Amino acid sequence: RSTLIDARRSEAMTNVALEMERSYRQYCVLDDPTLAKVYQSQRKRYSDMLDAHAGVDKLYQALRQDLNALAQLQCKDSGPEAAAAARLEAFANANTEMVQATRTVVYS
Repeated sequence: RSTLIDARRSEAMTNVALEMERSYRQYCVLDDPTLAKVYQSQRKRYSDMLDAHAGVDKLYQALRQDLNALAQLQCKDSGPEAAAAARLEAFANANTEMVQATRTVVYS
């Protein structure tokens, strides 16, 4: 079932995930509504790829929850809120796990 198109998608998801965290920390510094729109656009782009990544589970469910928990931008003293920052970190590690898991199933 899984082809390298699913591998390219895991690539692109982690790329958008880091772009999400970049926009999040940029927004908390500058407090600009346009950056918020970009962040939700990137979050929406990640959501769409996760849907296309359905199948290919535990790791899938956790990625969807982190995506939902990151829906609102909470800032505190020019940085993300502590709970928001912990979610961003967890979301990035689940994405790393997703790349590993995806790459084993596309070739074994």
